[PDB]
Amino acid sequence: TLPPAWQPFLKDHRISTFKNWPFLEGCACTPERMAEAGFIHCPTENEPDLAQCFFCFKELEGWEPDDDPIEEHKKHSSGCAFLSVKKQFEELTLGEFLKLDRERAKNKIAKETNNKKKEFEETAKKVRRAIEQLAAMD
Amino acid sequence: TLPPAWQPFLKDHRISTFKNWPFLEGCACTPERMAEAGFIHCPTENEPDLAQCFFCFKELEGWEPDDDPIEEHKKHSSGCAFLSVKKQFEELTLGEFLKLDRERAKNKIAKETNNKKKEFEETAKKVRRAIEQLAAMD
Amino acid sequence: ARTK
Amino acid sequence: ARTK
Ligand SMILES: [Zn+2]
Ligand SMILES: [Zn+2]
Repeated sequence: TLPPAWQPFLKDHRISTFKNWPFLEGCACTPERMAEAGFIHCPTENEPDLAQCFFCFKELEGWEPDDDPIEEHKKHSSGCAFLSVKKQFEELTLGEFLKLDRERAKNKIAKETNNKKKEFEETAKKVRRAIEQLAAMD
Repeated sequence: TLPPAWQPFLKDHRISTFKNWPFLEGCACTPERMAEAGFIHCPTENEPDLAQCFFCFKELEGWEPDDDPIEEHKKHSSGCAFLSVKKQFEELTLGEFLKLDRERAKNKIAKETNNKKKEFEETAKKVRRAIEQLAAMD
Repeated sequence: ARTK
Repeated sequence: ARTK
């Protein structure tokens, strides 16, 4: 057992998340390929094919059989450092692993910051709309 | 913070154990040199200069100022894999680190096995001595 | 695929 | 040094 917070760096842990993934053999976006590209399966009732990059936390859905997970990851999150990792996990140096883990942590902060901004703006629009109606009154 | 069980692989953690080590600047066996060689300070009332290799668990005492910790470690525990580690911690690969950690674990089992054997033999000698006296009786 |  |  490696420390639970470091498990997502292991491709086999990532593959294990795809318990009910619908795209299997014959498709480009098989669980092996999705896990290779850095994705974990995060299904919901609303979004059963929802997948998240463990490293940059980009969330993608609406997968089709011909979707190449690497190509999709590159298209939607071109700055994700995981995409530049050419080595296998075991070949990473400790220094490299630690640097990747700090970059992942910065990414998680960035994702939370982004979700907080989005939530606030949803509210600010509704508020702004209401006040716009009042201002429109004599 | 790295997982507490992996801290002993860090030279600075090892240096920190030498709170009351008596051999400082001017000596060969300074805390820096002792930590470099793989030693942790494990003092007792009985043995205040007792030091243990974190990796092979060899225990050495009776240090003199001119003792070179590497040379002592080599003399007393020539098979310790730590002595063959040429890289810094951060330069180790994950695969290499994991292999070193499995070898350390084998070493810890080996040390416990050894201490159990020693304890048993202490008892077996006393018992054997007693029965030897009885056999010596008519 | 597309962003959620 | 010597073995404990
Ligand atoms: Zn990513
Ligand atoms: Zn040793």
